[PDB]
Amino acid sequence: PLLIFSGQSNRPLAQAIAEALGLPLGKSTTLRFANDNLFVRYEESLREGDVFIVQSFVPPVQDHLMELLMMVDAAKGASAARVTAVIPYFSYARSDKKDAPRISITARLIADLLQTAGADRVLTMTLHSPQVHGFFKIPVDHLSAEPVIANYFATRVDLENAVVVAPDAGDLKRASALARRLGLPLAFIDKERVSDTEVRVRMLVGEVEGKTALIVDDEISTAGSLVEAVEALMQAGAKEVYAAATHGVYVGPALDRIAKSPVKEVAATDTCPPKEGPKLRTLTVAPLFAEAIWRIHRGESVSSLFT
Amino acid sequence: PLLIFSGQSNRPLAQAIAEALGLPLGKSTTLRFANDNLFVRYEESLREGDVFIVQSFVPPVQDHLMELLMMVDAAKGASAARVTAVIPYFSYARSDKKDAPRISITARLIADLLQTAGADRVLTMTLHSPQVHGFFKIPVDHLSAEPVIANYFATRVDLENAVVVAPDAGDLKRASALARRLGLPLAFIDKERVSDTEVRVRMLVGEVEGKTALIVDDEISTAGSLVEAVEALMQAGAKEVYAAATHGVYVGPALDRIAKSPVKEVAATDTCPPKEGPKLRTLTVAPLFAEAIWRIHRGESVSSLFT
Amino acid sequence: PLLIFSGQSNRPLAQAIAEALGLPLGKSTTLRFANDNLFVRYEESLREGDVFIVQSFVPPVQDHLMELLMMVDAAKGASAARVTAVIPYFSYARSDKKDAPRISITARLIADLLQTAGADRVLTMTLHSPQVHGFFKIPVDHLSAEPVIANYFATRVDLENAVVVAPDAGDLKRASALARRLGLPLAFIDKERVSDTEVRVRMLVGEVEGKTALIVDDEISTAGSLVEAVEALMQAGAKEVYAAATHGVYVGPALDRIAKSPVKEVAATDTCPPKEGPKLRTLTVAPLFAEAIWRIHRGESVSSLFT
Amino acid sequence: PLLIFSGQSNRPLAQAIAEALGLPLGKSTTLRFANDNLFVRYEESLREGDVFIVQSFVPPVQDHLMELLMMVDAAKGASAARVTAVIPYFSYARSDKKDAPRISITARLIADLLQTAGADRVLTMTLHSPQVHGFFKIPVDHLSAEPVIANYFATRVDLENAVVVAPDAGDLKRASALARRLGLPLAFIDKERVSDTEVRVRMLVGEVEGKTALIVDDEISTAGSLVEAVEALMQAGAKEVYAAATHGVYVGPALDRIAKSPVKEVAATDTCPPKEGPKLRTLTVAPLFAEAIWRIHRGESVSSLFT
Amino acid sequence: PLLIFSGQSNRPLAQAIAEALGLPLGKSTTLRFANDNLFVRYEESLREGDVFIVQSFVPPVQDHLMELLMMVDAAKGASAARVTAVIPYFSYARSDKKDAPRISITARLIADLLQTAGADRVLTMTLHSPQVHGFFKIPVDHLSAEPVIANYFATRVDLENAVVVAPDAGDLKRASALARRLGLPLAFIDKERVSDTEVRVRMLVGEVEGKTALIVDDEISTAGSLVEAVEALMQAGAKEVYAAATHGVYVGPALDRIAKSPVKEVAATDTCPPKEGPKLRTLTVAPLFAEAIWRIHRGESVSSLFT
Amino acid sequence: PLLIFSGQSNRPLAQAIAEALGLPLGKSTTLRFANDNLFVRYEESLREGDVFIVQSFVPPVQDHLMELLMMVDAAKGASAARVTAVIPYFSYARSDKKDAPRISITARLIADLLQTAGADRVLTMTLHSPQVHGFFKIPVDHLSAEPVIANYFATRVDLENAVVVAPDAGDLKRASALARRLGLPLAFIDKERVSDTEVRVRMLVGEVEGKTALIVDDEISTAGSLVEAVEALMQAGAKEVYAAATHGVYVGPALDRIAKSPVKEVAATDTCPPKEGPKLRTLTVAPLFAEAIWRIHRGESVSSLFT
Ligand SMILES: Nc1ncnc2c1ncn2[C@@H]1O[C@H](COP(=O)(O)OP(=O)(O)O)[C@@H](O)[C@H]1O
Ligand SMILES: Nc1ncnc2c1ncn2[C@@H]1O[C@H](COP(=O)(O)OP(=O)(O)O)[C@@H](O)[C@H]1O
Ligand SMILES: Nc1ncnc2c1ncn2[C@@H]1O[C@H](COP(=O)(O)OP(=O)(O)O)[C@@H](O)[C@H]1O
Ligand SMILES: Nc1ncnc2c1ncn2[C@@H]1O[C@H](COP(=O)(O)OP(=O)(O)O)[C@@H](O)[C@H]1O
Ligand SMILES: Nc1ncnc2c1ncn2[C@@H]1O[C@H](COP(=O)(O)OP(=O)(O)O)[C@@H](O)[C@H]1O
Ligand SMILES: Nc1ncnc2c1ncn2[C@@H]1O[C@H](COP(=O)(O)OP(=O)(O)O)[C@@H](O)[C@H]1O
Repeated sequence: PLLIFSGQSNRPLAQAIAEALGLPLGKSTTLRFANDNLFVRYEESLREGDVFIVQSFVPPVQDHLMELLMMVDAAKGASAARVTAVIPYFSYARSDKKDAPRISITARLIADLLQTAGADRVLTMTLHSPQVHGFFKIPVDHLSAEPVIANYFATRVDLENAVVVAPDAGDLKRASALARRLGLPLAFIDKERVSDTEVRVRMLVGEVEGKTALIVDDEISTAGSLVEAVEALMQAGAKEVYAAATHGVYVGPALDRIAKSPVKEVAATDTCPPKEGPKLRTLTVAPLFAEAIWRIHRGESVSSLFT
Repeated sequence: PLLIFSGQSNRPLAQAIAEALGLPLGKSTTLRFANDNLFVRYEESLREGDVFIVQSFVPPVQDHLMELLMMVDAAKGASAARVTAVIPYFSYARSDKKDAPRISITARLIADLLQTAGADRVLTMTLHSPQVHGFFKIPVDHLSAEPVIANYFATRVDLENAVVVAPDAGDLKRASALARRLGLPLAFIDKERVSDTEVRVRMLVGEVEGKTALIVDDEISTAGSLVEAVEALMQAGAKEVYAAATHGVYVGPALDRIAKSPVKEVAATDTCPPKEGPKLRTLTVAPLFAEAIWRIHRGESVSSLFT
Repeated sequence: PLLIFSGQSNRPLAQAIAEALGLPLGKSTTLRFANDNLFVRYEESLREGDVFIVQSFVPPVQDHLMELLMMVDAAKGASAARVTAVIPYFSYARSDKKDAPRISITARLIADLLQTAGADRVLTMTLHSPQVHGFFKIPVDHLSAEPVIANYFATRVDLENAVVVAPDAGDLKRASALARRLGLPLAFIDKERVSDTEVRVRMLVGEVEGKTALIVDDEISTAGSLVEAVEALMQAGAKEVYAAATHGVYVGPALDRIAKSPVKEVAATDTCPPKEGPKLRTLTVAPLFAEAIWRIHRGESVSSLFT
Repeated sequence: PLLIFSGQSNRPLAQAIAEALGLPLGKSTTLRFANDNLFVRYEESLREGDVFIVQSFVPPVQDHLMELLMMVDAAKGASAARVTAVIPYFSYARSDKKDAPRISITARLIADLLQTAGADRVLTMTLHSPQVHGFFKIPVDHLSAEPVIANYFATRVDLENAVVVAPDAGDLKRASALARRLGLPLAFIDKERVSDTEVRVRMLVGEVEGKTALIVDDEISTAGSLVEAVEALMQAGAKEVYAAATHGVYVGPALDRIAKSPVKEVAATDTCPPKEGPKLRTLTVAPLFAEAIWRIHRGESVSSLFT
Repeated sequence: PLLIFSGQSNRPLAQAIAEALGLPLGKSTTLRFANDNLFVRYEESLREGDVFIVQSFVPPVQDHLMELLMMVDAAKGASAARVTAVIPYFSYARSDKKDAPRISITARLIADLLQTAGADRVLTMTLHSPQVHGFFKIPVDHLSAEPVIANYFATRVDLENAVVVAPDAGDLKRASALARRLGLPLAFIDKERVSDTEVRVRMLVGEVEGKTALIVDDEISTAGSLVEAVEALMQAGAKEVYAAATHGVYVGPALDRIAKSPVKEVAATDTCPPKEGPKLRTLTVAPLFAEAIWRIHRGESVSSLFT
Repeated sequence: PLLIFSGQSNRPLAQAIAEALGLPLGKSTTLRFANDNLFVRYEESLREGDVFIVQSFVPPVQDHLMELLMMVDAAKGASAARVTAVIPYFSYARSDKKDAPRISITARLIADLLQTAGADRVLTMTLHSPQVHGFFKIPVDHLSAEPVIANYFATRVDLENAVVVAPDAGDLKRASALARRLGLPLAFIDKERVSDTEVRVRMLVGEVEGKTALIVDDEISTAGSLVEAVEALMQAGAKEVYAAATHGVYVGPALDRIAKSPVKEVAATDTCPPKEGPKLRTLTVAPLFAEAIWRIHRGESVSSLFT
């Protein structure tokens, strides 16, 4: 008995997911009382159901976290047989280090909050670091967006005379995996930035001058990393720059910084509800999440989607 | 080893609690990133400390809840010997029953969340129902508002042949304790629904005509319950109506509904930050919380400040 | 896979539950050694079964509690797929507040004990307060007595221009539901203390003189609360008084106090075994429990038997 | 802050324990309501206390179990720093095997019940099997009665021409340890009993005929094992028999079977409240429990009492 | 979906179990990096599978323990519906008491390690003591080797003038049962362990006279107990000595000591990989484990194997 | 009472830690029976002690892991007030992701095993990745080896024309910090692991030109990364290469490959017992661990070591 519900974060994705399998979104309501307190209710019976609750960590984030936790709790209190937290974008995966003393490793905290709310498993996509998987004791199915991102580049850009680029050192793994998949060279643009030598503006590594540059990242939030990588690419010689990421968070001055940038096109998935933009394009992962949910429900191989 | 910290919900209350036992507020910063994700940090060492974190559940409540959860988690991660969640107002205390099918008993969920975050105890004032205590496995010290509410009526009303009233059966327990510490007789109301229709066709009990009314309630949110009773009292007789509660929540139409109603004065503690109104007196409970905290730190009887 | 078992507390109720869904009572024996230690044993395999264990908290309650705990533990040790504690009467539901310092909130303790013993869910009828639900992490299905109590008043009283009364504010919720399903108006009492002095100087509300009284309460233990209201009703007017409750506990001076009081008839379910009296009618709820159990086993809406 | 409390099982022992250290029994009350439900309350503050609660598993056993669990729970709810279950006799240590299918390993169940009630440790004496220690995750200090039993035999009996006897095979370890300590031979009397051969009455092993026999066991409940070992000893030649055990449970027909037996004297500790008997003698372990409690409180070596 | 896998400890047993169920042995890899760290990987999906993992605690024991824990952990992380640790020989069942202060009750520790790795059940054979069952909260199915040992003795030995011999008190239960099974008389040794390799016979009990002695024990490790028991039986007049044990561990000097001893034949099961010796025989428990697994998967009675 | 103990992995380090605190090394025994099972025993009382147990994960790794778990378990069973697992080298920190499907995130598993054995804290040095911290719920104090490595380089090398080199992206944070500490420039390798023994350099980034290259890494295991990095630096024109790592594991072909390489000197700490080589140097971390332990015991700031 397969049931899908949505919070308020990304109902279009959740609707599209359910639709992909020929299922409706299950009926649930969440209210906000005058004192700003949340309330959650399922209209129909969840009893003995295999239930999947879709929520992304987009603004307002803390209302969405709590709605997810409450919906998970209520589903177990309503006698669901199994409850899966479907979290297309887990923003707190960025809070995965104790990089300053006396902070919260918030990703781990949220993993434990989810577990005590009653979640039996998680379904997610492109965690900020792969180690976040280890913050959960419950099973996590961690989906890749490489297939849709690779398809976007192979179909939209022109890969004759092209290179995939890593601006950060932490980007190298994902950019290398795309380069092998697309049959393209890899290049790097200096991460320091050379705070001593003659050439103060970014130093280059690999052939870029004539070529069309391809940037892959996990997410775009303020677009600050994106915009500075593109400017460095252009002054280093490059003809044009295309960008892709899994999570188009697009927050603060992101849209305007992208518009002002000479980047040609920026592709993101619909893990986060997409925003209006002439240069913004969205690659849907609703059929991918849907096929994962179906296989989780039926005990079919999820990893064979990516192998 | 006694350290005290505040979230963003009621820093004045915590500053007063701190000054009332001769200690400074501990340095802690809580940020928001552009993506609306919280970040918490303690500036000083808390190692082997007996730490108390003050947060009331005021708007925006989900950010305050999450910040509390993070601060408790970060304090245990920073090797605090003990951490107490000082929650002056626990708003989700009202979500204590499963009165609709397939909802979250959210007060219980939050107790569990606090515990997995790492809280060793709770210090709180005037919970909506006495059964909420049993939602916590950890010890909760449950401060009473009766002393400071009685010493307001005594110190600046002074009405012989007065009467004291409850808006709710449930707060009858509170109005059968004030009432009769002052030495007056009784009255009360009991109906639904605050989340439905207008305001509100009621049922009253007691002798009020040649008598002057005092109201005792746990909290005032929308002030509908307040205005209902004031209208019902000051129409079948009744010279004048005064009002008292522990939690001055004051949201939605409340501040305006107080001015429009013939109620003389409304009394609230500073569990929630004070909101400015014409006839709106607020009673500091910072000395009471500071005394409870001093006793908790030293292992002295906290029960002794009730009797 | 549907198996049903009883302790020693109310084998008749469980026999009727079993016969009402066409299944035999499962064979289980519980012994006492000379040293007063319990011993529990299942005679048949329960392996991968959906097992339901019926025990009410009747005298001697501690032996019945322990036998329930042992039977749940032994059922999980025997590899039951699922075990439900069918608790028709949960007496410790009354220990739900910390109204005295340094006591046990015993309802919570017992929920925790049941869970560590291995109970996956609880099936119960008419808990003393609705907050007890929140003492369980596991799902509790909370059966209502209103249908069978209404269908007693309708089927064998038949009083036009009658009135319906509550002994307790708290059971006002129950008397604001019966009341008005029948179509009569209201009345209620509210005071302390059953564990103190005689019986009992009270405070009543409503119009009773030219009207005939019905009483609705959660339970009747010593029947003091019953006799108090019957005396208070049948003295300021009132033709005749009838009585109804879910739990026919009937201990101490109760059976005698019923005969001595001018109350016409007392109605109770068979959650506790029936005690023989002159005007003492008992309403079988075995068909209702059997229907709830059938629904739990098959995953059908248990909420649907409330509406 | 060292505090000792007692349940109803063995207040004289608990009083003597506290007295041994120059401390009073702390003030606690336990009531039984008319419905047979328990209630527990501490009169004084336990806050930040190192609290020890003394209870033996003697009839009525299930009331005593529950009283212990409730007292442990209430002590943690009253903010004790540490709570130790002092269980001088743990009768359910006999329920330590799954020797028939589909039973409770009740000793393990009770260990988990104790832990969820809130016990931080256990202090006990002569567990029925040493493996019961492993049923607890919390620390258990397991005291020996060999010093007091050895002292009894060395001072009361006359060890010239004496032998210590094992009737059961399971007795051999404890009887051997006493034999080495007293400088006596060991003997055995057949455990089968030879269900085939010529001599149907018990077969002998080791020299018994002229000698005075000494029986040691963990406990005496019905005295059935004791009485049959003594009769076998007399018909096998023995002059006289003395018996000792840790736990004088003395239940059912124990007292009369001992009186009818030619056993000269039967010694037991006061872990269980002793019963009246001319041939019964009690060896006090109150000073031993007291010195253990003192050392647990102070972090001094408990095992050096026995080394 | 029934799925069987193997660690490195006893692949031939796992293979024989799989083949008796009509199934392939699931594909698992275990690697050791140059730093001596282990790595496990399931080659194909085990999602929603009923997973059985076979591992005996034979040398190298800690590698085998860790591999089992990792395989259980990886099975749960890969979304197994259920995982059973099939442990034919649980060697640490000998670490079942605190018989010196400040040691680990290692059997209990391992039970808890297994549980936190994610094991839902255990299937094992001939635990050293019957209390070890109680160290596990998760269900354990405990198989007897008595039927195959009895089938073997009926095959190989003349049973006209035979007697079954327990080499110590701890084994008396198992030997007794074999006696009652085969309709033979019973005898036993009181054993005193002085070291890991050296033991001593305190006394022999029962009619040996001139019989064919059948020794049965749980395990043979160094064979010190076996060969001392053989010597004791022979110069007590026995005709000949046959030996059987469940666990043929055969370490240290065992093989040499079996060769020197006049014992005619030593049979053990293949819970542990066998070792070559002229007098050594091995009985396979693959069919019994296969049948138990078949029944556990289908929810049929496992006790029915031994009754 | 501060108490230090050692497993078998690195007794010289534990001894040096103890001696720097002015304390004896606590008496522990670890035995291996003939069946390869471990046994631990503390010789003297550690009751109410602040217990620190030193164990590195060096070969034989699984024996050392199990010994640590047993020692932690035995410490708790022997009534330690607190136990800290001091793990100078946590080798399984490399098992921190699911980079193939159906593996164990072994670092997380071990974190949970440690917690269930009863560890209250961890003290460790230079974890392979900064996310491993989040695998532990219990507090972990994570010591940097950077101060001693910097003190060493300032001692042994000419720093006028030097550059610090990270041999992979995962180590860039640590190398960067050393650069900023010593006021030197920074360079790094993009590494591609092909097997446990074999790796490849994809690209070198930064100004080497004709400098004295200082490699710093977390660990040296097979030295494949070290020697590939050395070669890459040399035929990129570097003058000379010095290397330092925290963990000198030195397994497989490491010692031979260090001898062949033109690297001048390879320094590692003594987290792992050192191995003899002409170019090998070892820096002791006993004073730093001792100071951390001293501070943990006294509740003084541990971060203050590295700021
Ligand atoms: N959940 C979050 N959302 C946004 N920013 C965060 C979050 N958690 C941590 N940060 C910030 O991000 C930085 C940590 O990431 P950083 O180490 O710079 O990059 P990477 O995560 O790629 O290694 C810190 O400066 C911290 O303040
Ligand atoms: N945390 C909350 N804040 C505001 N309103 C709530 C909250 N939880 C529940 N409610 C609403 O208020 C109702 C509970 O109030 P009610 O039944 O009148 O009991 P009480 O008289 O104790 O307030 C619920 O039915 C729900 O609609
Ligand atoms: N399980 C129980 N059985 C009988 N009496 C109880 C139990 N628990 C508590 N009590 C007693 O009854 C009182 C609770 O009743 P009361 O305060 O009148 O609330 P209610 O009106 O909800 O019954 C407690 O103060 C206590 O003395
Ligand atoms: N808690 C208990 N009190 C009294 N008898 C018990 C208890 N638990 C189990 N028994 C009974 O005792 C017997 C188990 O003990 P047994 O194996 O005969 O002796 P031993 O415990 O010395 O090995 C069983 O027949 C069982 O019915
Ligand atoms: N896992 C183990 N493997 C081998 N020997 C062990 C193990 N655990 C404990 N021992 C040793 O065996 C002794 C217990 O043996 P013993 O009491 O003779 O067994 P039993 O009496 O149950 O036959 C312990 O004191 C210890 O020396
Ligand atoms: N505990 C371990 N010890 C040694 N090697 C390991 C361990 N765990 C995993 N590995 C191997 O190391 C690989 C990861 O290495 P790599 O990603 O190069 O490390 P990093 O990128 O963090 O420097 C894994 O894919 C696996 O082959």
